[PDB]
Amino acid sequence: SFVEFGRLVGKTWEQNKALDSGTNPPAVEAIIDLIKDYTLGYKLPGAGGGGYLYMVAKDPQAAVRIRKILTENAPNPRARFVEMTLSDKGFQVSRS
Amino acid sequence: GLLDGISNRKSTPKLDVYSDQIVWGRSPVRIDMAGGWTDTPPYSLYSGGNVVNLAIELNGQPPLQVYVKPCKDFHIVLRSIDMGAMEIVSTFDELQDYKKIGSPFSIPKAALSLAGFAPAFSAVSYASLEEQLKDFGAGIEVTLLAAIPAGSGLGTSSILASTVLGAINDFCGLAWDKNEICQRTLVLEQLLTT
Amino acid sequence: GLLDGISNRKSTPKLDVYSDQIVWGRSPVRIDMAGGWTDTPPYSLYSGGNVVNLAIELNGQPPLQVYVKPCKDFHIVLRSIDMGAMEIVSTFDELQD
Repeated sequence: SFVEFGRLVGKTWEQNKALDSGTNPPAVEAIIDLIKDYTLGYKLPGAGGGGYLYMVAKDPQAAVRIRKILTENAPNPRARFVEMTLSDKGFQVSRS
Repeated sequence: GLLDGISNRKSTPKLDVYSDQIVWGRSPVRIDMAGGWTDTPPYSLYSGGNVVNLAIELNGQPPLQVYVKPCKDFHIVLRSIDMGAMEIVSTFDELQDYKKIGSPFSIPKAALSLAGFAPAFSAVSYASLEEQLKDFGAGIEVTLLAAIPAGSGLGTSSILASTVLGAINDFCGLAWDKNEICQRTLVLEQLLTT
Repeated sequence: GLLDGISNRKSTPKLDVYSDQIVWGRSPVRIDMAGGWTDTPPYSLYSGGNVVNLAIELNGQPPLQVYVKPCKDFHIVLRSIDMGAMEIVSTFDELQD
């Protein structure tokens, strides 16, 4: 269930905010409010406090919309999308 | 309290690669989907933790990388790409100086200690790090890269420790599996009092 | 003789990454299937060369790797993993040595 997955990601964000008030500074909240209507859910990875924002778009069109919105309204010169892909390898090791 | 077999877990590292070979270990980061914080002591000790998470590469690359190669000199060289630094460890005392001022190498030092290059974790007793490395066949050169800074929330520090542990595992023929690598990582972070 | 635009080929390098970003380049090696040596001057200059070759990774890894990152100090630091060495280049004279 993709919709339930996104909603539960949002709930994890809510739980983390309830555990730590400093995880969601007002700038992160403004970034969120910019695109919250196009997501099933979102959260910061780990302890949070800023850094990276994980978003579950409702559909590919919503993801394109989110990219466009955050690109045309960057909160600072350093913000940028990072392409993430699930790793089917985990830790790898090899020899020359 | 968290120390379990953190004192008596002995290893016998042996040079398991050829003289001109380099070991490359690499790992992605992670995003925790749910249950974060429940793995944190002492609550995890009270009731156990549940965490759903997954491994992810960023921009098509594993952000944690480690290179291990034999060294002509019988010491340990540590290089950091992300911190742009280098350090020479020649003695057991230097290897276990985890809180050395200004050193960004506490993680690989603890990892090499757990692999059996510190006396408390070595099955064989050695007079010095130099003598252990002479019996080993060479010194060790470890280059580290954390392409994502610690405190980013993507698991950089723990995963980097695990990557160093896995590279050293392959380099020293310790025959650890991934689960044992993660457990040794837990032990490592307890050594560093994270 | 081989110098062509090797003197007047001008570039304008600009820092194109963010301050905390690291660039990772990597390449496999190659095996030449046929025509090796025909690309070697001056014979290649006499008649041109033909070479069939392909790129190959060894043990599932690209054997050639390079990391480039910004530096707080305004010099160039060079590190070699395979040679285990480091060098600081501060001047044009040192860079071209």
